[PDB]
Formats: sequence, structure tokens, C-alpha cells
Amino acid sequence: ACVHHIKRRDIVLKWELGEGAFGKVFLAECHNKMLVAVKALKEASESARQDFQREAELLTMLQHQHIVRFFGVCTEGRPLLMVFEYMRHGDLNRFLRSHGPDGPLGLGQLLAVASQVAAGMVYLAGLHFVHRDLATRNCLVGQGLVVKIGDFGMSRDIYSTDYYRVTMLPIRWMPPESILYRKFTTESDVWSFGVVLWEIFTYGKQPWYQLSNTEAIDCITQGRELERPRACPPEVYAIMRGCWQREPQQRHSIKDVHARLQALAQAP
Amino acid sequence: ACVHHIKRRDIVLKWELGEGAFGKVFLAECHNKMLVAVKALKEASESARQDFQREAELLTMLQHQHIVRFFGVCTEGRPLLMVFEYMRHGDLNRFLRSHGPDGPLGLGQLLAVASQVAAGMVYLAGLHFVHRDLATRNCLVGQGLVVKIGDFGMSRDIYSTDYYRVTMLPIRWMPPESILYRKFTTESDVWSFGVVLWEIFTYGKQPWYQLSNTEAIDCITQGRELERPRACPPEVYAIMRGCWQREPQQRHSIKDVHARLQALAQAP
Amino acid sequence: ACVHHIKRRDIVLKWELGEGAFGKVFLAECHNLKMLVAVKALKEASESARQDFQREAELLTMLQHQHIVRFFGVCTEGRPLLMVFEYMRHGDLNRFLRSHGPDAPGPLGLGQLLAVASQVAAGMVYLAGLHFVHRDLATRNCLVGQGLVVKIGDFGMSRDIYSTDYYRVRTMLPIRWMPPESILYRKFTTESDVWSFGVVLWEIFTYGKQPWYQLSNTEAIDCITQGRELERPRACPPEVYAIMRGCWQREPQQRHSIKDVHARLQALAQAPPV
Amino acid sequence: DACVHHIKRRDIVLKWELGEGAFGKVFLAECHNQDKMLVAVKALKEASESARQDFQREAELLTMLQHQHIVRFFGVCTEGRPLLMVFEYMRHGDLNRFLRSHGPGPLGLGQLLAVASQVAAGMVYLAGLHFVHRDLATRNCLVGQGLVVKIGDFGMSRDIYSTDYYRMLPIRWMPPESILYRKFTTESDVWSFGVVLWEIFTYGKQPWYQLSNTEAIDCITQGRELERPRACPPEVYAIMRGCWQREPQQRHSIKDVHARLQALAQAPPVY
Amino acid sequence: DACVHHIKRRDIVLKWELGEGAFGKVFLAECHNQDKMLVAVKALKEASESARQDFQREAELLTMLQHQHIVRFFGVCTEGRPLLMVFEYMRHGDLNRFLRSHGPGPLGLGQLLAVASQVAAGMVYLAGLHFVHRDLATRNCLVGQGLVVKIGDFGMSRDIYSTDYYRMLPIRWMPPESILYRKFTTESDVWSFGVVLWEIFTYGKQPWYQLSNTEAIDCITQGRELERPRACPPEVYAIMRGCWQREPQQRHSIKDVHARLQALAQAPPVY
Amino acid sequence: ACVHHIKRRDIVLKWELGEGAFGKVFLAECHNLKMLVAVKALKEASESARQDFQREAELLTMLQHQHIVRFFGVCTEGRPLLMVFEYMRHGDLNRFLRSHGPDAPGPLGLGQLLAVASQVAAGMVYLAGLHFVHRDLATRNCLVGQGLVVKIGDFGMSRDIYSTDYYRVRTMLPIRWMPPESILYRKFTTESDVWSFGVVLWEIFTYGKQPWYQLSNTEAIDCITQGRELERPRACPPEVYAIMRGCWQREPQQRHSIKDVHARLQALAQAPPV
Ligand SMILES: O=C(Nc1ccc(N2CCOCC2)cc1N1CCOCC1)c1cccc(Oc2ccccc2)c1
Ligand SMILES: O=C(Nc1ccc(N2CCOCC2)cc1N1CCOCC1)c1cccc(Oc2ccccc2)c1
Ligand SMILES: O=C(Nc1ccc(N2CCOCC2)cc1N1CCOCC1)c1cccc(Oc2ccccc2)c1
Ligand SMILES: O=C(Nc1ccc(N2CCOCC2)cc1N1CCOCC1)c1cccc(Oc2ccccc2)c1
Ligand SMILES: O=C(Nc1ccc(N2CCOCC2)cc1N1CCOCC1)c1cccc(Oc2ccccc2)c1
Ligand SMILES: O=C(Nc1ccc(N2CCOCC2)cc1N1CCOCC1)c1cccc(Oc2ccccc2)c1
Ligand SMILES: [Zn+2]
Ligand SMILES: [Zn+2]
Ligand SMILES: [Zn+2]
Ligand SMILES: [Zn+2]
Ligand SMILES: [Zn+2]
Ligand SMILES: [Zn+2]
Repeated sequence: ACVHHIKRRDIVLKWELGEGAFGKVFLAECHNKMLVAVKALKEASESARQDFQREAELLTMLQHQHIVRFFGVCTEGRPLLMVFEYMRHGDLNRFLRSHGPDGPLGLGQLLAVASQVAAGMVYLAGLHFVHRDLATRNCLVGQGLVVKIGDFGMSRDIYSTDYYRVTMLPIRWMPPESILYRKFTTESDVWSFGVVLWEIFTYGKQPWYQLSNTEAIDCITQGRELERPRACPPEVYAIMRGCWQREPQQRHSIKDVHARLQALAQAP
Repeated sequence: ACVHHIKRRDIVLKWELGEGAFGKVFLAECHNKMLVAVKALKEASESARQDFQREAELLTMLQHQHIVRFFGVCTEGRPLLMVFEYMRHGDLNRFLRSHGPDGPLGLGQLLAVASQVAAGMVYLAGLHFVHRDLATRNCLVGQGLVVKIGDFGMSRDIYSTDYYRVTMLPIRWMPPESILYRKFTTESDVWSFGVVLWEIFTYGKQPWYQLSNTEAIDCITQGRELERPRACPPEVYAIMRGCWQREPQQRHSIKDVHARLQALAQAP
Repeated sequence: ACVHHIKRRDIVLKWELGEGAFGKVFLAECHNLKMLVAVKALKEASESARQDFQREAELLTMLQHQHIVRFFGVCTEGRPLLMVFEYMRHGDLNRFLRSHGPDAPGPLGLGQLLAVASQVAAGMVYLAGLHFVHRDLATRNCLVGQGLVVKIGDFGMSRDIYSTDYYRVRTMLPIRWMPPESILYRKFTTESDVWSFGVVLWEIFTYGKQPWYQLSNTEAIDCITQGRELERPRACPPEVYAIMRGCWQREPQQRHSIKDVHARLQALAQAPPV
Repeated sequence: DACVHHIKRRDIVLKWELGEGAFGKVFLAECHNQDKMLVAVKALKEASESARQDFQREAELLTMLQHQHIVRFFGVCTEGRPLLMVFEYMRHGDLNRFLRSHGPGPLGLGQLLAVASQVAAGMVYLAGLHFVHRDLATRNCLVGQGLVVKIGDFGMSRDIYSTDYYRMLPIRWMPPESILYRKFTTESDVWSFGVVLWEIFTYGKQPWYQLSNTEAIDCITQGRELERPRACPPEVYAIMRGCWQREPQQRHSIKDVHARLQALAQAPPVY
Repeated sequence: DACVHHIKRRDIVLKWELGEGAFGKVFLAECHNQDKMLVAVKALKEASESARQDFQREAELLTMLQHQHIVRFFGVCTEGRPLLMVFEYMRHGDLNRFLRSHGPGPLGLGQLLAVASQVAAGMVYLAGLHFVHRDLATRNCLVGQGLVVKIGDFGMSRDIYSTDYYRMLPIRWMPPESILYRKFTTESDVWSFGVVLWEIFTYGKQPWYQLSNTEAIDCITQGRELERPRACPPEVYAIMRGCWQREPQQRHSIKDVHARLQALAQAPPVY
Repeated sequence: ACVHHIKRRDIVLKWELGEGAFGKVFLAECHNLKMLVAVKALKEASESARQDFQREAELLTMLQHQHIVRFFGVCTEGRPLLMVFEYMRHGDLNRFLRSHGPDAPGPLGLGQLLAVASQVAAGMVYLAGLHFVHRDLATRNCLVGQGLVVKIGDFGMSRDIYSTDYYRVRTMLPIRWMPPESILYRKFTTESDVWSFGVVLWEIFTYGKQPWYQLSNTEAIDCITQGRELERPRACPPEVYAIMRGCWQREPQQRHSIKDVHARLQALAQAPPV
């Protein structure tokens, strides 16, 4: 079997970690004994099943120190199962909110986070693979402050106001061309990584929380940047400015963002 | 047969009136002897055939003095045929360009045009039917300066620069919410009718012709209106301002636009 | 041929009268059968929905009454599916009671309020006689025409338009109009519909207020299941209120028959006023 | 479908029927492949297509569940008729029939708490998984050797324990919001666990036994709680009353309830 | 498919074969339902599924065409084998075989212009419809009573008039852009009409008859025009040279060409 | 089993090497068979495309040569379809000739230019011997690895990436690389490919310029069909140019055999320089 198939029998559900409109996710033990995360899709129309096959067909091939690991799939009945490594501390947005002045985190730790996500994004960009909804909700955090990108899931249900109706679009993380022209690239993803870099250094506020979805857009579009955070070096806020270039071409490569971050994270 | 079926044999092609990527349109004579327009779709995948059935199923029911008349359809082989009344003077955008200082038209005639399109739009709005691409290219002109709305056709091919890639969207005719939020209503159609009213009173210039598709958007969005035309009364340019309200709710009803226009067109 | 089929081409839409997740409804012209009608058009149209739609035409093509909205035919020849009905110019009785109440002419007479209730009761006697059970009787679901002719305007898309009248479970149930056995047990009978009629009679005499409008759906239930009966409206004579009570007995067996309800409302209708 | 665990029919020997219903029979049987051992076999002879899909659905789910206090499921066979589901055999049967047997020798407070704790444990697992049981009662629990108690999820209880429903919903096990608004949550289950607790400490009485199905509903909704059993310490009645808050939100977690019950079980109070 | 016009096989009587090919035979036949009249019947016995769809395609198209100077098409039958297409019978056959017959009694200048005009008229209709013929020659035109000439669109010319192709493209009827860039437009047709004109005024010579298929191509592309026929007035040679501009865009419309030819036909020049 | 199948799970993508309407191409890791490869992935994948893709695997699974890019297997187990090949680190010979020409190290030696031409000719002898006809020989369609190993890197998505090298008809044909009979008649043979090779030899000796780069596609045709032969490059000794002429004879029969072309290029390769 070309894609990796895990047998249902080799899985034991332990508890629920998260819920959506299509999916649930559980902690479970896998035999052949280790813990894992299981995306159970119970809303299983053939359109949705095929989508789920296509998704597994892709993830089977991806592999990076900062892409949440995919162990495999079982379309042997219902619900449809996708199996990943368990990330013990969850999604980064809830993690930042935990571990912030509501002690906080060492500026080296905030830099290691940023760094570790940038790595993951360096992998996707060399693949010319566009993510289209990067955010701290869509990254995961494991033992030993390991961070990785936990692709999508059902974040649109969970973190509801972050998106907006039309489709549900993460407008607070999107550059203007993605908004206006609807173009999604590598360059729009960098932009979103600038917004991520903000999230990390605000210990996980919603971008423009003060503002609502329809006025949020008039801000992003009218070219107003986001404020430098208290916890934020101007060096770092330079990196953000370098992500936010109005013009996609004049924005930095995620490769260079990744180098500056990894340089700072060692030697702040 | 519930939809009106015309027999191929009862049609004789005379010449080609227009061309696209999906369709052609011909002048032909219909027996049971009169002239007509025939949309011949030769690109006939089942997805496209079904779409074409759905379209005929709808038009069979619509009927208005300012909606180009639909005589019927034949899916009896290939190419798929839709039959309409022949409009002798074509699309209004080419018509305005003909009959303008490149004599021109009596301000009563420019008002009769505007008026006659507004009627057509009054019919669609009471049906809560949203057109989504109104323009002078998408209206037609017959003997005795009769104007009607000639729904779509293949205008995206013919009048190419009027749209923009993503889908092809008539950005120069769209309000900001249609642009930004992607919402299309009755209220966005009125807005587009304001732009139409402009086209008529510029004898058919492209909105923001000076400007290109990506800067055109920064204009519409930043709330800059279009200049009052030379040939244009301020009364009329009041009607346009009343279509262009940033806020869809504060825009006029097409019913009221239609009354003011019909009032002026009698008594300028 | 068995069910009557209208041709699409014999239809000209004029405009929209009403809107729903499942259906829209237009005023149209109908050629042959020129005369006006209302067309229910369903652009939903799976096959489960396409079947239900044929099933309903198969039923409605056999019903006929002075006070059941008249059904002319159906066309399943493509999309959207079409069901053609008589046009009732003044629409749904709820919006009509609200239009024409203390909120000239002025508010309906008592005699007109009675004439309205008699005509609904009339429609409902026909259904009970077929041992047919409506399950959602309400003024929103009766229609009103020229010179105050009133008829039962069946389903449509009531759960979308008058959304706060229903409560969730994923069934949406007209809790405010339902007796205890229909809430608790989900037993819907002719006797549950008589209950609902009582609630309609209240709507009528309050120019179309939501029953227990001051209560949420959950405390609305509490009040109903506990026994609490709605207040006599300011407009409601005590003969009429007795009717409502008649319909609101807790034991289904003990409730009045729509046939009796209907003769008393007709009697009162004809009787001179105070 | 090597994925769910398949048992071969040939590796079963039916010994005798334990129980009977409208959709199932259950038999004690011997399973080859531990060369031999006893199991209980759910056999469905109804067996439409609609009913065979639900049976392969239920088994696909049960395959993944595992807990000291959820009836162990060994596997399934849909190679022909009847459809088989194989579970561990629990020697003493349903906890209701066990409680009537072992009550006025009667069971020690320590034992009744073990029983309550063991059920509660099973309910912690289901709540963990945000999985609603909807029909938790002593009759839907089974009892093994060494007073092991587990939850016995599917079967034909509505046929056997007929009067405990009304037409069919276990109204005596149900809170006002389940009865009135048809709402089932981990909160409505806790309510039912409250009643289960009552059942244990009454050695298996039907709640409101003295009232009919209609007037039962009336007391539930009107606010009226069940009476403190003779056998029930006031600490344990606190636990019952915690589960019986009218406001779902104000009702204890199963996780606390289980933690108290497990503590008391190992270190009971005087009474 | 009441839509295209169907002829019943029973209402046909085959009289004799006129012609023969790899995909067709054509017969003269009598059509009942004008109780009786002659027609030509294209009969295809090849008749794959691929080839039956193209035949119902071609007929669906021909049904809609109508012109004084396009071979009239009466209808079709795909009720079995062979597949039938029915056309008006044109008594004198292809205009090439007619031109060789009627040349050195020879035809009047007035008549040759009528011929050129009548073909041109047919080509105006196709250009009107933005419809490219791709293989316009005297052999693909037919001639009726009273020197009526029309275009005889489909058939088996490549089989009969074999040498006029190369392996198969009518390179002697084709402009440099058709040969070199495989481009067919109403412009490349006009080019071919130019050659057709040559053919008329040479009483049916093959263009470059004296050259082989390879070296023909070489003269076409190198720029070299065909010679003014003896029978061809300089006004008419102007028309030929107009159609032979190397630049498609600089080549006359068929509509002008037709207008001149029709004028000259009614009012010829001296020669 | 017949054709070799690689498992998807035995693939880790590392990054993208190239892109097209039909295909992308990644550098990957391949486990078992750890070693590097190039994976052709087609996300197009109708069935006409899915079949062509199986047909090509069925052919490529039988070819094997020192100078035909090595084919490891294919997986049709889902989307996207996968074809696994040896990784050639320095990519397509055209981009490589342009990299490493007058536009240190410095521009390739004559000996290296000859070593490159010999290796292509070598690959092309194998195809002619199978009487297989490439139809699009060009430096864009040969691949270059570690220490100047060169191989024929078949199709891919050449018509998208090197789009101006082709001309329309809706077929896209490498007009600049085609002899008269292939332009005019569309006759593609071993003899047409030898022609193309001559054009490759010119590309090689011009560090990868487009033939007739100063002419449009239509006047490029004129010049070819008229007889006009490309200029001797500044880098090209007259022995080598004689080779090109050898390949550019107008009569296919009169042209040299790739086998001869290949022995002369190998001879020159070994010969000491001036
Ligand atoms: O390991 C995963 N996720 C996880 C692990 C642990 C936890 N809790 C541990 C205890 O304290 C609270 C957090 C929560 C999550 N989730 C649930 C899914 O929503 C993203 C947060 C995981 C692994 C692979 C895929 C996966 O699916 C996703 C990924 C991102 C966003 C949504 C779903 C989740
Ligand atoms: O009557 C129709 N259209 C027409 C009539 C006449 C003419 N010419 C007459 C001679 O001087 C030039 C103009 C041109 C058109 N067209 C072609 C299609 O593009 C819209 C202009 C007609 C009728 C029904 C449907 C229809 O399809 C449309 C409608 C709008 C836009 C595009 C196609 C066209
Ligand atoms: O004729 C019908 N109905 C009508 C007539 C008129 C009007 N407006 C008149 C102007 O002031 C506002 C109301 C509204 C309706 N509707 C809309 C759909 O909601 C039922 C009321 C009609 C006739 C037969 C069937 C039918 O479908 C229904 C009926 C009731 C409820 C839902 C659908 C509607
Ligand atoms: O082992 C099982 N159950 C059992 C064991 C033993 C006995 N007897 C022991 C000796 O004195 C007489 C009773 C009775 C049962 N039943 C039969 C079905 O009614 C549930 C009690 C068993 C194991 C797994 C699943 C299963 O299916 C159920 C579970 C609950 C309710 C109904 C069926 C039964
Ligand atoms: O009536 C038709 N054609 C005809 C009439 C008569 C004659 N003879 C008349 C007496 O001296 C001998 C020749 C020959 C033809 N053919 C046969 C097929 O080769 C095209 C000339 C005719 C009518 C309609 C369609 C049709 O099919 C074609 C048309 C052009 C070329 C080939 C077939 C033929
Ligand atoms: O290994 C292969 N190819 C490669 C290796 C490396 C590189 N880059 C290295 C860094 O500097 C830029 C070039 C590029 C390619 N490509 C991309 C696809 O276009 C063929 C060149 C390869 C191996 C086998 C088959 C294959 O598919 C082809 C080959 C040629 C043309 C099209 C597809 C590619
Ligand atoms: Zn499986
Ligand atoms: Zn037809
Ligand atoms: Zn119909
Ligand atoms: Zn089996
Ligand atoms: Zn026939
Ligand atoms: Zn595979």
C-alpha cells in the first residue's frame, strides 16, 4: 500500500483534543506502544472522502523537522482517520496566551518559536507550496518547546472570528493582493508570517482586535502596518516591516527571515 | 415540451454577429419567416450542456419590454442553440461609440437609453435576481432606439480588458464590497447602473481608461467617484452620486432611479 | 399527465413575494390554464428533495376546498422545480393581522376577526375529515386575499421567514403552537391541531402576536407543559376565549372537535355584536 | 477490513443463549484463539443492508475504544448470517439483576462504592471523548468475577427492561432538559449517573417505582428529587444531589464525582 | 431529432451510382415526397461509431445552411445502414469535369464570369459565417441545368482527383501561410478562390500541371504567381492577383471580388 | 509488478526543481530502492493524461543507456501521478550552456564542448537503433550532472518553460530544430532527429543560443525551408561545422547517420586540440 495505512484495531482513543464541523481530533495510543493525534472525519460524503485521500496522498510525501509528522491514514470504514505525532502543548495561539503576562517567555524562547515556524515555512516555499492560512492557531507546540506547522484542521470553526463570510478568509493575516486581487503565493505567506511574528510578540492577540472584520480590511488595504509590540525589539519589528512590503516582490524571502531569526535566537 | 424547442431545420444561418471562447452568435431566419439571433455553443461538455439547459430553463420564464426576448432552445445535437429576437444595432457600448462626437445623440435620446436600461434592471430587482456584470456591452439596441439587457453572452472574450484575472471580474463596474468582501446584490447592481449611466453620457468610454486594472481598484476602493461628463447634467450626475453611495443601504432603489430618469426623458 | 403539469414556457415571473433556504416564491402570469398565480420554485433539488416535492404534488392534486389554497400544477421538467398555486394578494395572515391591527381603515372589526377564524376552522375541518394532520397550523401558514378570503397556505419556507416561532432538537418544531403530548411525546394528531387552532384563535384576537412573546423558547415550554394557558386578549369576548379553552384541554380526548369549534365560530360570526 | 478485528465463525462454539431481543440474541460461546476461552456473542439475524451497515459502523467505533470499565470488544464477523459481535463474557450479567440478588447477603458500603466508582470511571472515559451514552442505567452495566463492573453499551435493554421506558426513552434516567428540550449532553449523562447511584444504593429499585411513566415525568420536571436511600451516607447523597442540579452547567463533572467515589470506595465514611 | 430533416429509406429508390470513394458512394435516386423528383444520395458504409457521430454532426450543421450557391441538403437517415445524406441532384457534376468538356464549343467570357461569380457568391456566405472551407477547387463545385454552379461541400475528392493533393493537402490551391504555418482563414480561402478563377479561365487545367507536387510548393512559397490565361481579360487577372497577395491582410475580401465578378458577369469587358 | 512501482511513502519531497501546465518536478529522497531522485508529478490527471502517463512508464521501463536519464519507477496509486528518475544535479543542458559560457571557472573548453556533444549523440544512437524517433531533441531536453555527465532528459514540460522555441498550428512544434520535411510534410524520422542533432551541436558551440534568435518563428521557417544554414559559431572549428552540414543535408537519405556523427565527435573529443 503506497500511502501508510494504520489499522483501526492498532488505535485506542484516550480523549478528545479538539472539534469542528467536519472533524474531531483525539489523543490515542498507537500499537507497533506510542501516543499520537487522530483526525476523525465523520462527515464522510464521497467528495469529502476523495478530498481526504488526496490530502493523505500529499502529506505522505512531506517530511520536515517543523512540519507536524504524518504517520498515515485509514479509509477502512468510518470515521476516516488521519494519524499524526501528538503535540502535547497544542496550538501555539493558546500556548502563547498561556505563557504570557496573563512567568512569561524569555526573548530567546519567543525567537526560537518564530525561528522554528520560519523553518517550516522555508520547507513549503522551496516546494513552491502555498499554505494560504498561516497563524499561531495553525502551528503546534510539543515537549522541549518544539514548534511545527499543524497544517489546517478545523480552525475555521474553533477560532471563528479570525475569518469572514463571502468562503471564510483569514483577512487579518492576508496582504492586500490576496484581499483585493485574491492572489495567494509564497510572498503572501511571508506577509502572513510577519503577522505570526506579531502574534508571538503580543503573546497571541488577534491582529487589529480593537477593529472588526470590515474595518480591519480598510486598514490592511490603506497600508497601515501593525504597531511594534512592547515585548518587541525594533530589529525584529524590522523583520515584520520587511514581510509587510505592499509590493510582494520587495518582501523578503522566508529563507532570509529564517537566517536573521536563527542568528538572533542564538545571540540576542 | 416545457421549455420552448426550436427545430434546427426551421433555422437558416445568414451571417456571424459575434464570437467568444465557448460560443458564437449568428443572424438567422426562423420559419414559423422572421430574423433572430442564435447563440451557438460548440464547446459542449456535459457540465456545459447542463449549465445551458439550466440557463434556458430560467430565461423561458423571464419576459420584459427591456429584457432581450428568448424564443427558445435546441439541445438536439450540436452545436447547442439558444434563439433570441434580433437586435439590429448590436451592443450599446459599440452603439454609443458609433453615435457620439467620434451627429451625436439628443440628451432626450441619452435619457431614453438610461431609462430603458433602468426599466430592465427594475424587472430583475423585483425578482431579487442579481445580474453581477451590467455594462453597455451587455445591453443591446434595436430599430426605433429600443434598448434592452442582452444578459451576458461571451463579453469576457470580446471586451477583454474590462475584466481582470484571479475568474474574470468587471472591476471597473463593481462597488467596493463586491470587490473587497465579494458580496453581489441588487445594491451592487444599482452601483453598476451608475457606471452604465456614466458610459452612456461619455458615449461609451471605459471607466478610468486613463488607469490600469490594479490602480483602478485602489481608486474605486479609496472612494474616488468618476468625473461628471461634459454631455452630463448635474441633475443626472446626482443620480450617479446616488448610485455610488459607499454604503449599499444608502444607495437609491433602481425603482426611483427609473422614475427620475423617465421623468427627465419626457421633460428635460 | 396524472398530476397536472404546467409548462415552464406558460410562466412569466413578475416578481418575488417570499424567500427561503429551500424555496423562493414569485408572483407570475400563467398563460392558458392569462391569469395571476404564485409559483413555489425550489432551487435546492437533491433527489430526496426532488422526491419529497413530487410526493407533495401527488397529495395536493387530490385536495380541494373553499379554504385550502388552490393548487394548479407542478413542473419537474428541469430546475428549478415549480409548483403553481392561486395568487392570494395580501399574503400570510400573520403579517396581515400585524398590518391591520392597532399598530383609517383602522383595526379589523370583531366580525372580521370572527370571519377570519371561521374560514381557518373551515379549512381545518376538511383536513380532520381526511384524518390529515397539519402539524404546523399558524397565521404565518394561512394566506389572505381580496375581500378577506382566508385559506390554509400549507408549508412553504416558514422555518426561515418566522424563525423565532420554532426551537431546535436537528428538527425545528413550532413549540409555541404545540400541546404537551406534541412537545413531550411528539404525538401529532387531529387533537394536537385543534390545540394549535386555539393558539391561532389567540393570534387572530391579538392582531398576530407570538404566543408567550415575553418568554424564551425554553421557558415558553415550561409554561405550556406546566398547564399555564395564554391570557384572554383585550379584543377577545369571553364566548371566544371559551373556544380557546375548549381547544386547550390537557387530555386530547376531552378537547373540542374542530367541527364543533367551526360551528360555534360561524354562529358567533353571524350573531349581531354586543 | 483487516483493520477492525475479525473473528472467524468456525473459531466460535455456541454454548447457550444468555439473552434475546427484537434485533439481537446474545449467547455464551467458546473462542479458539489461550487455546480456548469464553466470550459473549451478539448475533443479529434481522440483517437488512441498513442494519448491516450500522453493525459494521458500531464495530468500527468499538474497535477503537478500550477501558478497564467499558465491556471489552474482541471483534466482528460480517462473513454471512447471523452478523456476529464478540465481547468478553461477564459472568454475573447486568448490574441491575446483580443488585437485586445481592440485597435484602446484602453488599458492604465499601462494595456499593466500588460499584459506583467503577461505573463513574467508564463514564469519565466517554466524557473524555465527548461521547454521550444517552441510556446509562444499572441494566446497561455488566458484572464479572471479583465484582468487576463495566458499561455494556449495546444490546436489547428496551425489550428485557420494558417498563423503564415510555414510547422509547428512559424518562426515569433523564433530566428535565432531555425530557423537555430533547437535549443529551455529558451533562444529561451525569444526571443519569446520579440516578444510577440511587439504583446501586437501593439494591436495584426502579426510580419512582411507586409512580406511573406519565406522573414520573411530572415530578422530574416539577423539581422533585429522589429520596436518600437507607443504605446511602449523607456524603453519597451530596454526590447524587450534585448530579441533580436542574442547571446542566451547575451539575458536577463526572471527573470530580468519580474522584470522590473512588476516594470513598478506598476509605468509606461511617454510617 | 425531428429537428434535423429526416428522409425515410423507403421513400428512396437508387437509380445508379454517380461516384465512389473510401468513406462514401454517391447515387442518383428518386425521392417520393412533387410526388417524385431526383436527388443525389451520399451513402457511408464505413460506419464506425466515431464516423456515425461525425455524419450526424455534419448533417446537424448542413441543416442550418441555405444559399443559392451552396448545394441544397434535403436531410439524413441514421435509421440503419448505410447512413444516408440526401442533396439536390446537379446534372453536370463537378465544375472541373464540366470545364474540360466545355473548352477547346468553348464557353463565352460572359459564362465563365457567371461561373466565377456563382462560386464567389457561395464563398461570400461561408466568409459571412466565419466558416473556412480549406479545400475550395472546381472539383468541389457542382453544375446544374441552366449553368447553375454551387459549392458541393463534402464527398471523396481526394480519392477521385488524386494527384491534386500530396500526403493529403491541396497544395496547388493553398497559400504560403497554409503550406508553411498550417494556417487556414477566410484569407487562405480567398487565395484558393484566386486559383479557382485560374481554373475556370483555363477550362480546368491543374495549377502548375507542368511541375511535380514537391517543386509546386517551391514556386508557391518563392513568390511566383500563375500565368494570365489566354481566355482571361486583364481586369480578371487583376482579381486573381488581388487574391494572391502574399500578405493575407493585403488580399481582397471575397465580398469585393464577388461584387466585381458579378458586375463584369452582367457587363463584361472586351477581349 | 511488471513496470516498477515506487511507493509514495518511500518519497520525501525536498523542493521544486521545475514547473509546467501538466507537471511539476521535485528533488526528493527515495528510501530503499536513502538516495536522491527527481520526481515528475502530474496534478493534471484526466484519464487520457493518466493513460498517456502509464504508456510512457511502460516504454521507459525497458529503455536503458549510459546517456538516457535513468528511470526508477512510477506510482499511479492516487494523485498526483509520480514518475521517479535519477537526479541530474546541474539540470537542463541549455540553462547549463548559458550559465557556463562567455556570459573562473570561465567558459567550457572545446574538449568539454565535444565531450558534451559526444554524450548526446551517444544517447541518440541508442534511440535510432530501436528505430525510436525523439521529435524534440534540444539542449533544454538533455540533463547535466556532477562532473559533466550528459543524458537525454526526454519530454517533461518543455513547451511551457522554453515557450518561444515552439510555434502554434493546436499543436506546438520546435520549428527552429526541424528540417523542411518535418515542417512542410510533418514527416518525423531518424533522419529528422539527425537534423535536430546538428541544431543541438550548434546550440552547444554557441553556449545555448536559440537558433535564428534574431528572426521570429515565421521568418525562422522561411530561412529553414529556403535552405539557409545557421552561421559557424565563433567557438566552432571547421571539422565540427562539417558535422552540422553533414546533419543539415536537404535530402534525408543524403544526411549522415547518428552512428557516424557519433564516431567523429568521439574521435575529435580524444584528438589533442589545435
Ligand atoms: O497534537 C495535535 N493537537 C493538540 C495537542 C494537544 C492539545 N492540548 C493538550 C492539553 O492542553 C491543551 C492542548 C491540543 C491540540 N489541538 C487540538 C486540535 O486543534 C489544535 C490544537 C495535533 C496533531 C496533528 C494534527 C492536529 O490537527 C490540527 C492541527 C492544527 C490545528 C487544528 C487541528 C492536531
Ligand atoms: O441581437 C443580438 N446581437 C447583435 C445584433 C447585431 C449586431 N450588429 C449588427 C450590425 O452592426 C454591428 C452590430 C451585433 C450583435 N452582437 C453580437 C453578440 O454580442 C453582442 C453584440 C443578440 C441577441 C441576443 C443575444 C445575444 O447575445 C449577446 C448579448 C450581449 C452581449 C453578447 C452576446 C445577442
Ligand atoms: O400568494 C402567496 N403568497 C404571498 C402573496 C403576497 C405576498 N406579499 C404581498 C405584499 O405584501 C407582502 C406580502 C406574500 C406572499 N407570501 C410570500 C411567501 O410566504 C407566504 C406569503 C402564496 C400562495 C400559495 C402558496 C404560497 O407559498 C407559501 C405560503 C405560505 C407560507 C410559505 C409559502 C404562497
Ligand atoms: O456477558 C454478557 N452478558 C450476560 C452475561 C451473563 C448473563 N447471565 C449470567 C447468569 O445469570 C443469568 C444472566 C446475562 C448477560 N446478559 C444477557 C443480555 O442482556 C444483558 C445481560 C454480555 C457481554 C457483552 C455484551 C453484551 O450485550 C449486552 C450488554 C448489555 C445489555 C444487553 C446486551 C452482553
Ligand atoms: O449531384 C451530385 N453529383 C454528381 C452529379 C452528376 C454526376 N455525373 C453527371 C453525368 O456525367 C457524369 C457525372 C457526377 C456527380 N458527382 C459524383 C461524386 O463526385 C462529385 C460529382 C452531388 C450532389 C450533392 C452532393 C454530392 O457529393 C459530392 C460533392 C462534391 C464532390 C464529391 C461528392 C454530389
Ligand atoms: O533532475 C532533473 N532536473 C533538474 C535538476 C536540477 C535543476 N536545477 C538545479 C539548480 O539550478 C537550476 C536547475 C533543474 C532540473 N530541471 C527542472 C525541470 O526541467 C528539467 C530540468 C530531472 C531528471 C529527470 C527528469 C526530469 O524531467 C524533465 C527533464 C527535462 C525537461 C523537463 C522535465 C528532470
Ligand atoms: Zn484500514
Ligand atoms: Zn431540437
Ligand atoms: Zn414541465
Ligand atoms: Zn468472517
Ligand atoms: Zn431513418
Ligand atoms: Zn503506488
